[PDB]
Amino acid sequence: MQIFVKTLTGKTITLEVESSDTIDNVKSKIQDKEGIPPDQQRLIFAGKQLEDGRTLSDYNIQKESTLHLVLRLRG
Amino acid sequence: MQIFVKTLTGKTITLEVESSDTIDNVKSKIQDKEGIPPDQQRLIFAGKQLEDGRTLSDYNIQKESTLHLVLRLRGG
Amino acid sequence: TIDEGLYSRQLYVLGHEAMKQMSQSNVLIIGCKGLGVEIAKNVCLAGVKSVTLYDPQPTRIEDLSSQYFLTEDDIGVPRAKVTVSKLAELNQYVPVSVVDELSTEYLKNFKCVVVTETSLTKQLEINDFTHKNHIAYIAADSRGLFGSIFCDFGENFICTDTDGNEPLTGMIASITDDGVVTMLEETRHGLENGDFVKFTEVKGMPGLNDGTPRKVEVKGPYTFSIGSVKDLGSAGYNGVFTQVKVPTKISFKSLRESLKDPEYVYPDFGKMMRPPQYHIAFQALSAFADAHEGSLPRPRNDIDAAEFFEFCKKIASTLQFDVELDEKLIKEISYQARGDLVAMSAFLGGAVAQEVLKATTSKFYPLKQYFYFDSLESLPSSVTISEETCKPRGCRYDGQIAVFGSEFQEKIASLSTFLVGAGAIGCEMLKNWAMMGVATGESGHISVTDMDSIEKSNLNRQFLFRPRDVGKLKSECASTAVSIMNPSLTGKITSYQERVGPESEGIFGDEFFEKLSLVTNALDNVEARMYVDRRCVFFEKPLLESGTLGTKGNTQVVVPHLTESYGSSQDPPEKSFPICTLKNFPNRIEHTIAWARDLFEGLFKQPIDNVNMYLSSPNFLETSLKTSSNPREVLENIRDYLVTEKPLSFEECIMWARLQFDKFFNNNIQQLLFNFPKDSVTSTGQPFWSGPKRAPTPLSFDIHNREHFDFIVAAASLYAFNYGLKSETDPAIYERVLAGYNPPPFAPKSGIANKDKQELKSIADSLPPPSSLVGFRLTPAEFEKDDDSNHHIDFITAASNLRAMNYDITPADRFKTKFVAGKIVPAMCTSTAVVSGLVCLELVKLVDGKKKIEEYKNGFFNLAIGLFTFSDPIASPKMKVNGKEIDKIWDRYNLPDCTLQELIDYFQKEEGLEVTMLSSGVSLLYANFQPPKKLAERLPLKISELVEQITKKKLEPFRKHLVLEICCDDANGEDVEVPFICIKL
Amino acid sequence: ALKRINRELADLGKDPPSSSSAGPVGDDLFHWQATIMGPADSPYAGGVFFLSIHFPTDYPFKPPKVNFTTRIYHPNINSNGSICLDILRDQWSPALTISKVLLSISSLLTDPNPDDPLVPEIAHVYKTDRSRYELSAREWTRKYAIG
Ligand SMILES: Nc1ncnc2c1ncn2[C@@H]1O[C@H](COP(=O)(O)OP(=O)(O)OP(=O)(O)O)[C@@H](O)[C@H]1O
Ligand SMILES: [Mg+2]
Ligand SMILES: [Mg+2]
Repeated sequence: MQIFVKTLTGKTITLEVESSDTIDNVKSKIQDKEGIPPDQQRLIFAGKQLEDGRTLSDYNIQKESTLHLVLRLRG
Repeated sequence: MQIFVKTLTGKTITLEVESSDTIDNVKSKIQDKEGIPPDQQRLIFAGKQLEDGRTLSDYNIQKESTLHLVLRLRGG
Repeated sequence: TIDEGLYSRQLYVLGHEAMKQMSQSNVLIIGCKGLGVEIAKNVCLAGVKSVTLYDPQPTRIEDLSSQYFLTEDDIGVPRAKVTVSKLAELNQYVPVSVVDELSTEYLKNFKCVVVTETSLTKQLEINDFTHKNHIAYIAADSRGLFGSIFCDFGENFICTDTDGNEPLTGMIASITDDGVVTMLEETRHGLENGDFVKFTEVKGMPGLNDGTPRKVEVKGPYTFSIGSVKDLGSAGYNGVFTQVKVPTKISFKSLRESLKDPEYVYPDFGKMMRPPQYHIAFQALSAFADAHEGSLPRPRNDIDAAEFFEFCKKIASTLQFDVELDEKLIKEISYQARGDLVAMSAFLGGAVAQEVLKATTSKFYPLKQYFYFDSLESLPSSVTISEETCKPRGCRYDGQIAVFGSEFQEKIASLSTFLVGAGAIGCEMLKNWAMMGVATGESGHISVTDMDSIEKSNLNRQFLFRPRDVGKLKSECASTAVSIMNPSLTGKITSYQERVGPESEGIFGDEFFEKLSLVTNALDNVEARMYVDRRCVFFEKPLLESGTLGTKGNTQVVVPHLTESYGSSQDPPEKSFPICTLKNFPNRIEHTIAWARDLFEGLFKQPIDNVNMYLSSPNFLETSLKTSSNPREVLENIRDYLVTEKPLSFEECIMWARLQFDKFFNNNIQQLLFNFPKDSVTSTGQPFWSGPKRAPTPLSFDIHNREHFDFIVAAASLYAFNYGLKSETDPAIYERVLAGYNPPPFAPKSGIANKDKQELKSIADSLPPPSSLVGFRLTPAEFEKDDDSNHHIDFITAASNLRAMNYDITPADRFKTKFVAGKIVPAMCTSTAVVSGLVCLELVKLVDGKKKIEEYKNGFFNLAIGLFTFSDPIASPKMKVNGKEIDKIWDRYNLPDCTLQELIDYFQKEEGLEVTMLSSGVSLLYANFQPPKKLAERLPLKISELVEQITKKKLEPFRKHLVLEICCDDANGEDVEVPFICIKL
Repeated sequence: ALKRINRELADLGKDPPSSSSAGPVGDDLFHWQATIMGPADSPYAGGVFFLSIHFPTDYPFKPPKVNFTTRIYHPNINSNGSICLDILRDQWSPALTISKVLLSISSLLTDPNPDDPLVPEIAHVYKTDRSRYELSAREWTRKYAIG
């Protein structure tokens, strides 16, 4: 299937993924396309932060879902 | 090569370096061990203040050398 | 029973126990020349029990070279007798006495014995006695540009504190079964191998909370090890650790034993072969004096130098010293034997006084044992220094002419200096200038500026000011004092009460600065230092910077076209806590003190200012309704402080204080715990109130408790001061009023159009009209730490301790609260003396006009550990502009007051650069991206007209130049840095 | 400070920030007014938030003072506009540009952090009753961030 990742600058990146794909694979694709290290990627879907070791299906991610890519800041 | 850095407050630091390292590498190591940004570090060896862009061999800094890490003070 | 009103800044360096031990110690000082009088002055200011002087030698004229308590009317009188009367005034708690004769058995009355201007045989005789009777012995010597110190505190000296640092403390995150202690996220413990620590509040390993120190094995910046804790438990969570500082035993050798095998302290690592030379040289000096009826070698005399070098050879052979003697250096020591410089005396006196305090307090690490110093790079090279020019003239400057000569004395006498600040360093600098004879010639002049007034706490280290001077301007008093010290300065000193900054450029303008020879900073803040540095860079004047902090100090020199400026380097900035940490989740007493200061400002300062501005500005409400970030807050403050909560007696002030106690220590905590219950968890399942977040608990008001009553008293008193009521301190009225208080009910609120503007209008029109209140004002409270009767520090302490009790933090006392809230800088007289000595040693280099950068020294020192270090100044960076060598700092463009178009065309044609940005002050005069209409309007105007138009403010009549910053691009489009522009109006 | 500020301004002009637009107020280089666009997939969608930036005299060696001027219903932004951002209080370094600060603020708007809040009541509403928080945020952005 296909998904969309929106960045802080308004850019939209389209990715071809499967519901069984791990979060790590998506972060790897984002690193390959944008060069952003996975450690600095903060992926958000429906108000929940995606965690490594899980799959897209774990978050009920379906056809043409939209994710957010943000920085890691806490304070 | 192993060198020692003494702070103005009495602390001692041991650094593992090589004669070909630049002063920037030494300042980065000091930042790692102390958290002092390289641009705020004042290093003195044998009456010379070490400047960025040069190497240790430029100052004849050899093994077991002692550097001083100093800073300015605002009172008076 | 230490008088904290006088020793305020010194207690933050030493402490109460150290000063208590000091106040029970006697100091004997042998010799009353410049070095001896400096030591005695520093000791008297420090606060020892008493000082005794022994110097029966009649006064001589040359002695006035560094003795500032001697006048030309005292010639022929013993120095001690004429010095004791002036020394007795420095401190009223320290008696000063004189003994006409010394016997060995008389030395048992003194805690410390300082020896100056004494032969080596007498020093051996005195030390042979003091060593076996456990009396601290210090011997100091100053010969020209050379100095020596020797310390012997006994074979079993006990040092309780070896570096003067506060004990290290930190918050733990986890302790494994093998003792691997880990700090919280991104937190450094800062320990070293061999330290000792004790733990508290450790959960899972109660055994670590007993309080037994444990060895530390540092394994990284974030973790360390304490050993095997297998028995005490499997794992520990959270907790805090505190460093334990253990006493050390230092063993000294006698002078007789240490002459053969000395132990050196090196003030400079660039010259590590010299101290062995000076060791022989000073002994040779003593032998020469013994062989010539106590007469030292004559200045720049070759026969005496040859004889002295023969003595040096003999001594070196006798001691089996396997050192090759440097003939030039030793003969230099011979030539300047009769030199007596006030700068060297100040430097060595500061060091020796600090050593005396170490001996009497058993604190800080003492010198062990020989400290030989030289400033031979200060010897002039632009004048003739020979036997003819260095011979005495029978004047008070003989001690200095014996080193520098008469021509250099003429050069010094015609200086035109500018001293910024008149504090401790300012007073020391003025004293040094008076003794050196600065500005006593026809064309000499001194200018000193300082806008502050003398206070009681300043008398501890500003020896030119007396208790009768409290409340007067520092500059006038300092100028009068130095004119008394050196009468030749009468009419050569001008004192201003102006702050040096952007607002005083009309007084310290182009004409004032064009006549100076150098500028010396004696400030205590970085903003003024940067401003004066920029002014000196623009006018190309030498600058002497210096600073102190407790026992640490530094001195720097800025030389035009040679070195970088003061602002070319960056220092660590002040630490400000996150707003969220202060607002809701404090974990240190500093956080609660900051919160208490903000509370003080918000209760007694801001509402009063709003009320006063409402009753003065006729259009305040309309401007505030769209200017401030919370007009509702302003309206509420005005209403509450005018009508709703205006007190009519002191009882209403007490009730208001009780209400504020409830508001800030009982209700906000209940609301916070309603929002985040103690059992709540984060989004990851972890407990919320864990680690840096401490669960608070509401306080219930109890009148008998001390902190609650202190808060009530301070708050009621400050409110009464705001409304001008008559406060009281008798507990009876407080206990009677607070008895009949019924707390309003409180229940935390769960929450759940344009009418708000209508409510704001209704509130605004409900306020009494300004016309009804004419001549009525509320007095705001301006924070003042140095007064112990305005309740400011009392209120801040009470509020901070109550908020600490909320979050279970360890409360502090008034001393620490005043230190933290007041931003007090610890200060000492010894550090001031040392920095003044170094600055005056650099001043003679500046006067000689030395060109090479290796002849100047920036100095750093820490007297608590006996560390001195020097380094050459950094040369100013160079650059290439249009294939030309340009100094990034000291070079500028000089252009007439042309038009903007003409300036751009000049930069295009001459430098081959395209101007992209042009700014002046804090305004953008020109930018390449501005719309064509704006540029076409602004192009044909002169620079002065353009600046006046953009800044909407006419240039002052005294303004003679403009400084412009310009950013330009080359032909290829590469940005190239250029120096600033100086437009001549 | 002037040269650093002008370099930042020119860099902003060359490559547009797209989602932000900062520039000096009038002709004063030490007082900027920036604009931030509410993320589309967030409660603040279709909202324009104005920020005031005050550069200190020591820039870039001290952080700029950034304050929201539009009212926003966020767990980390209080009624005075103060923003709970690490890089603005004690993590500031002389290597961060205003564009980075604007990106940080936009990220903060896109997802709040209720575990270390500045407004405990909004954080509590966010943690417990999410739908009410969404409704309140939409109401506030419609009431203040539009118009
Ligand atoms: N911008 C300035 N222009 C002129 N003089 C200044 C300026 N800033 C500070 N000073 C003066 O510099 C001196 C600083 O010395 P010092 O810090 O020892 O004094 P203080 O601030 O009065 O004392 P303390 O810090 O012990 O409370 C003071 O006279 C202060 O008035
Ligand atoms: Mg003062
Ligand atoms: Mg001060």
